[PDB]
Amino acid sequence: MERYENLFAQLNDRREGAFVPFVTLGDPGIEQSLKIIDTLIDAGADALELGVPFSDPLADGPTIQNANLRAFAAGVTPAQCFEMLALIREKHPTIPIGLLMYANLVFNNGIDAFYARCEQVGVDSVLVADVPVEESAPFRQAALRHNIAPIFICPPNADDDLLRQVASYGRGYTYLLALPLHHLIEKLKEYHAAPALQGFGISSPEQVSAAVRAGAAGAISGSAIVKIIEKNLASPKQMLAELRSFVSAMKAASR
Amino acid sequence: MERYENLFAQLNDRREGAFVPFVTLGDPGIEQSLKIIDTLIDAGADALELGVPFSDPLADGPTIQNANLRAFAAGVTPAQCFEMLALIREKHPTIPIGLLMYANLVFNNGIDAFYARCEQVGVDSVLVADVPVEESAPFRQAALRHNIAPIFICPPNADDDLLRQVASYGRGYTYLLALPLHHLIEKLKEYHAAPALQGFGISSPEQVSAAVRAGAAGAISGSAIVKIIEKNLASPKQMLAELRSFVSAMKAASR
Amino acid sequence: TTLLNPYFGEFGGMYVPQILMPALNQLEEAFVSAQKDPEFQAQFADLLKNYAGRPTALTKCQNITAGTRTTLYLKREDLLHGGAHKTNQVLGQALLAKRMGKSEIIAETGAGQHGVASALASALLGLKCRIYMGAKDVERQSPNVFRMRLMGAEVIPVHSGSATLKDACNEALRDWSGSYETAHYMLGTAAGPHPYPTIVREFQRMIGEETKAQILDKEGRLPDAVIACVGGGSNAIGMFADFINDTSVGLIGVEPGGHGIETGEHGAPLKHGRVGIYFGMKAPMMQTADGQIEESYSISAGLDFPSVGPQHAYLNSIGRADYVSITDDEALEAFKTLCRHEGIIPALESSHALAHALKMMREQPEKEQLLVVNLSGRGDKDIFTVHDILKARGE
Amino acid sequence: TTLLNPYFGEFGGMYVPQILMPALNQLEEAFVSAQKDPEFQAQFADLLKNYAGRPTALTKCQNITAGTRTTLYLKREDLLHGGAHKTNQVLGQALLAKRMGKSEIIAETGAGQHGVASALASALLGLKCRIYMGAKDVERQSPNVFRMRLMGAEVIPVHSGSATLKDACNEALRDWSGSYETAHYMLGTAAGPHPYPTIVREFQRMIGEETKAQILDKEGRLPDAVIACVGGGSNAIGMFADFINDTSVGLIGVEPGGHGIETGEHGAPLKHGRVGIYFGMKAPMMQTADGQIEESYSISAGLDFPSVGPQHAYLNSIGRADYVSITDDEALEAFKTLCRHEGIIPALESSHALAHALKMMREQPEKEQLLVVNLSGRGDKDIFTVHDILKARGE
Repeated sequence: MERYENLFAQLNDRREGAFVPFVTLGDPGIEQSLKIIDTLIDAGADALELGVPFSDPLADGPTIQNANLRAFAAGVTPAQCFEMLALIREKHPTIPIGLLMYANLVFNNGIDAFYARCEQVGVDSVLVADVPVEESAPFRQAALRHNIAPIFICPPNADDDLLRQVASYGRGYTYLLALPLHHLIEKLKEYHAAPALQGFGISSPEQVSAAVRAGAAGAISGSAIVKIIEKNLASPKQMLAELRSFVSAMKAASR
Repeated sequence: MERYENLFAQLNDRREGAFVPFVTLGDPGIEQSLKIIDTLIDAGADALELGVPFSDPLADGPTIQNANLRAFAAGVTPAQCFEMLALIREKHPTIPIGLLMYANLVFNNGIDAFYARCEQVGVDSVLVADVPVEESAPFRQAALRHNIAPIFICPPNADDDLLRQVASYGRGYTYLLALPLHHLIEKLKEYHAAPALQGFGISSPEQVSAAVRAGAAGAISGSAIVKIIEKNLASPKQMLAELRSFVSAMKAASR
Repeated sequence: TTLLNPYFGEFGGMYVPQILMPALNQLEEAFVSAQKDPEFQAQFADLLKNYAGRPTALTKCQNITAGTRTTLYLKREDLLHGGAHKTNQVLGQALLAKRMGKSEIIAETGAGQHGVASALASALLGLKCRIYMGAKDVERQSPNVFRMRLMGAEVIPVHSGSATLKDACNEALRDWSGSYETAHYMLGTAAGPHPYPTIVREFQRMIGEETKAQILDKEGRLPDAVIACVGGGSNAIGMFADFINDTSVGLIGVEPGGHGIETGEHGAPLKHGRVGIYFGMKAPMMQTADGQIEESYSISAGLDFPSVGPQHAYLNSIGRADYVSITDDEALEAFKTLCRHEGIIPALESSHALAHALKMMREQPEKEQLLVVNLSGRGDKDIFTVHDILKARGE
Repeated sequence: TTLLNPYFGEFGGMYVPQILMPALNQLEEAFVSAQKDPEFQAQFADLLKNYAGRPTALTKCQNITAGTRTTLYLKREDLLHGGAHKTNQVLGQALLAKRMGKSEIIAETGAGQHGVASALASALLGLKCRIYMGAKDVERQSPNVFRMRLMGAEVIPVHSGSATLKDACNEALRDWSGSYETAHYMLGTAAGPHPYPTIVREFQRMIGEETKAQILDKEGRLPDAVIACVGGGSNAIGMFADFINDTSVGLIGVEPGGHGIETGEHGAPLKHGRVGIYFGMKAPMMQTADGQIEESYSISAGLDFPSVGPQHAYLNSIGRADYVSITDDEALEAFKTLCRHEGIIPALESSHALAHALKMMREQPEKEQLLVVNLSGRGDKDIFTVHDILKARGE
């Protein structure tokens, strides 16, 4: 989260929103994934959100479901993901890195040991997709004891009581997924929530500028990046070029 | 029945039992059946028992069941059977001819009209295999009004009350199918039954002599003749020669 | 000389070879004794209740009758153990056989349902069971044949004649004429020589007895009509018997019309047959002009009995009951209608009875009428048959 | 904040994406209201009695236990409409959905039995029903798929991931997170996020309630043990719930052992699994060492749930209930034994429970003991499966 604090202060000094791509670690192979991530960073991603492949992704659409299948096909395991994370951090010391996890991977070898391992490799935040705030106590407490920011999703069907808990329990940033956006953003500011990133279907440069103008501190591209991977599986060289052009367009749209 | 009375008087004057073969009319074809019957008579059959092919022979073993199938295959119908019977009688005026029928063929166009048609073609007796004495009234009454002898089967599981009804209701001969044979024969003689023919599994010259010696007036060969037909289907000339040798052996055994 | 009248008006009788008459008389006497014996009734009732699942439900079908003035109930014999009404009477006959000291059961079956019922009853009560079945029917019903063998029954295929029910039935009777000292012949419907039409009715009459009490409890009045499909006639006479003296209750039997009466391929002997003598009885039957017995046809193999029970012929002749026919296509539609709007998969046999009820409702939708259909069985057995026909129609 | 405790000791919980929590809370509240509402109970009881066939019989099995001191009864859920205990709770959930004003039903199914139950309940009550099913399971269960379509249900094949229950379940949850305003998700067993383990138990507890009253009437005492097979756990918890406070009554759950526990191909997570978080709950599950969810195996597809309901894990941990396993071969033999000596064809699922009872009887034949087995379903669905295996053995 300290990396996140630094990130947002610099971006505010430039009147600039954050652009955060999501990819699955190890998709479509370990070596090509590391190249993808380096490409996204060189093209101006401000931070990363990275998924660890899980067998039963109960909160994921089909695009990400297939991404997990490719990674499994390539032999990716949780242990391999953590080696990848140490390598990414060694090469990019200042970029915030957030994990998107499912609870069983966190719980499997001990909740506290998982967050200890995140702290060791230099991960900044963890979002557990199937732990609602009502069940989050042992997870966020382990996160804080190891200086990991716990990320919570603030859903569309959110109400005021959820808003206060998300604002009070989360750190780093608030994952924004009814109620007019603008209100949601000012309510969260009222409760002193971590900066809100819009994450619902951000796929064109125009939505990025709309989110920042609406009060959001930036935007998370939840699946548009994974599609470009899926489109160009047969030509890794073309995959990278399409990724570099998309990301640099999205990043331009946030200034 | 008058033919039967004459038959038995002559046979008693010669200390001789009757031998009565059974065949299905029209088996295996109309022309070959007429040849079979002429052969059985020339070889010394004293009387005939003839079956009319029926779809559901509920009281018949497999040998006769197949005989019916061949006749059906050859297009034999009840009407064709009656034409065959007029031809047989025209050629052999004195031999008693008995029909083995199933009730539905008798009932189909009127009970009285069936026995009228038997009288016209010169049939001497009718046994309806699935009419027990308890149900026989309309059948035997139509038989007597047209001078047809009604034949009843006296079964092995017979009792004294059945014996009196068979002795009182039957004419021509009594079809003999527990109780020691000898007794059965003397009880029937006591009640003045029509002469008893043994009909249960008569297949060797020795049983023929055993039946006559036991008191029976003769024997009916219920299926041994039909087997010889079934054995020699492919060689009609051999069929006839085997029939002539079997019948003349059986007939010799009755003197 | 019998204890009971073997005739219903002019229909019925005991038209069997003389050799079989001791067996029928011994059976009639045991039945009459058993009917008076409270111990027999309590054992029978206990098996029906604690093993077979009686009493069966009476289900109201609001969804089907919406927008008419018809109220429709289904008597749920599909919920009986074994999935059809046949179970009621095989349990009675198997108890009767034990009472007579018999230890073997002989039966015949076509579509296999009476084979299965005979085998489960023999397994329960410790009887040795042999079942005759037409070799053409054996091929077409490997499921039911396997069931019978799982339950310990010997299935004797018959390689004779037309290899259909007829050869087996005739082989079953022939077997019984030799073995009746130790074996009981378990006839599968309310037809045949006396006393079988009477016995099978009495061991099915709880269907109508429960229905009367259940309809009085739920509606406070007797139905305007009870409707049942008619093969040989056991489920219908089981439903009808307790209403016969309630002359305001219509009794409606439904025979298969096949592809249509005018086509010749159907199974409605009661209305398009001629009195004959077959299978031990005098009854309307389907026969050629010179008196050979014809096969009946129906999409439902269970309704393919070429005759009908003599009490039905009697009820028709005096006008106490009315008998109609329903075609294959009408029956399939009623099948689909029940699946879609009530969540009950009915036997294609029972679909004929339902189809006629739907016709009474749809032709006169403002007529107020309380109808009960005897849902004689469930249709899991018919799922493949219905599927192939629906595919061959692009559906 | 919930009205009811979502945990059984340490097991259970509500481990779902935040977006789904309004749906679960709205469901818990409607359930608690409905439980207090005499009108709801009378409608539920009326459907169970007049449509599904309750109460089911309690059948004594003298033939099976001859020559031992075991008395064995079968609670006959095979006689329920639909042929399995699943019917009880889909009728409750479908009534609950109407009470909430919902008009669409979402369900998932593997072997197809919960698909069929959901579809018949939706047809009866006028609900629109869509069912997610793994494309590999769709191929293997064309009978059940046809049944579902006959009853008006949309069967949505899932071409994702492993094409098994998991992709469908996950697709069903995803569907529900968008549609819960108009749609109710009809979970098929006593597992998942709260309040589903609690609701499914309460809509199955009539099984044990009837069993208690029926055994007291017939024997004058409570059983020594009640035995039920355990997939996700609904039929077992339905049998167990009313006996939990009768501490002299053993409670025995039977998990599939497959080819054998030592081989790795089984379905016994409760005894050979590890606590994890999946499908909205914390429970013992079958998982790899780094925490991916494994498929369970069993000759009975109906027992292939890779976890178990959290109340069972709780009952095991405190020693109130005991959980054992039974192999494929032990289950087939019990299948054959019931067919041959009682005339009842049991589901291969239920055969696991029967097999353990037969083992208790046979290992200690002079032990006096009163056993009840929950016969959770009938085995017509398994006839082909059993036949192919028996042929592949020369039998």
